[PDB]
Amino acid sequence: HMFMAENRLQLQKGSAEETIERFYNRQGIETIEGFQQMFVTKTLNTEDTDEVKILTIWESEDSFNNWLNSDVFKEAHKNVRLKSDDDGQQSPILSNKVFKYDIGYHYQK
Amino acid sequence: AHMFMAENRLQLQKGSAEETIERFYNRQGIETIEGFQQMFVTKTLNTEDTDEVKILTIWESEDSFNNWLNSDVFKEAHKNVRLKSDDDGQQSPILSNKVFKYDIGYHYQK
Ligand code: HEM
Ligand code: HEM
Ligand SMILES: [Mg+2]
Repeated sequence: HMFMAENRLQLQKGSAEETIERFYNRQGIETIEGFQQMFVTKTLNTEDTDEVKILTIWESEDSFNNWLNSDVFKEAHKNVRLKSDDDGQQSPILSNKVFKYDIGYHYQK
Repeated sequence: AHMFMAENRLQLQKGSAEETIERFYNRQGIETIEGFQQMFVTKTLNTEDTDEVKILTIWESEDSFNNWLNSDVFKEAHKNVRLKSDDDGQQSPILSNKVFKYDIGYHYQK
C-alpha cells in the first residue's frame, strides 16, 4: 500500500494564497526514493483561520521518514517561521499538525 | 485553471476501516464523468476509538464534481449505502459523514 502524509497549516485569515505560492518550486523532496506525488490545497468555505494542506504520497511510510530525516527537508524549511517564533511576528502561519494515512485504494481514469 | 478536490470523511466503528475500503474497489460510474481524474481512499493512522476513512476525489473543476454529485451514477453508487443512524442501518458500521472541499493550488508528480 501507498502511504500519505499530510501537513495541515493553520493560517491567518486570507493568507492561504501567499502561503501556497511558497510551494511552487521543488527543494529536493523529489530526490527521495519512494516519493510519488504532492498536492497543496486550500480548504474552501473557511470562516475563521485559513487552512492549507500539504499532501505527500509515498510508496511507503519508510520513504516519508527518510525524507523527514534528510538534509533537503531541513533546507526546504530553514527560513520557515511560526508567528510565535521570536522573529516570526510577520508570519501568517499559526501552527501545523501532521496526519498520516494508509492508502487502501487508488484509481486513476 | 486549478484542479478541485472533494473529500467525504467517514467516521466508522472501530475495526471496520478495511471492510469499508473494499467497497470502493469496484467502479460504479464515476469514471464516466467528464472532468473526473483520480480517487484515493485512506485510513487514518491514530489511536482514536473510531476508525476514519476518507474518500478523496480529484477533478478538473468544481463544476465537474457538481455534475457528478447531481448525476444518476452518484445515486446508483449510493443506493444501498446506509448509516448506523438510518432505520435500516443495523448492519452499517458508518456512524457519520462530512464533506470537505478544496482548491488544488499546486500539484507535482515524480
Ligand atoms: C514544522 C512545521 C512546518 C511548517 C510551519 C511548514 C511550512 C512550510 C513552508 C512555509 C514551506 C515552503 C517553504 C519556503 O517558503 O520555501 C514548506 C515546504 C514543504 N513542506 Fe513544510 N512545514 C512544516 C513541516 C512539514 C512537514 C512535517 C511536512 C510533511 C508532509 C511538510 C511538507 C512540506 C513539503 C512537501 C514542502 C516542499 C518541500 C520540497 O519541495 O522539497 N512540511 N513547509
Ligand atoms: C451521503 C453520505 C455518503 C456515504 C455514507 C457514503 C459512503 C459510501 C460507500 C459505503 C460507498 C461504496 C458503495 C458500495 O458499497 O457499493 C460509496 C461510494 C462512493 N462515494 Fe460515497 N458516501 C456518501 C456520499 C459521498 C460524497 C458526498 C462523495 C464525494 C466525495 C462520495 C464519494 C464516493 C465515491 C467517489 C464512491 C465510488 C463511486 C463510483 O465508483 O462510481 N460519497 N460511498
Ligand atoms: Mg476566505
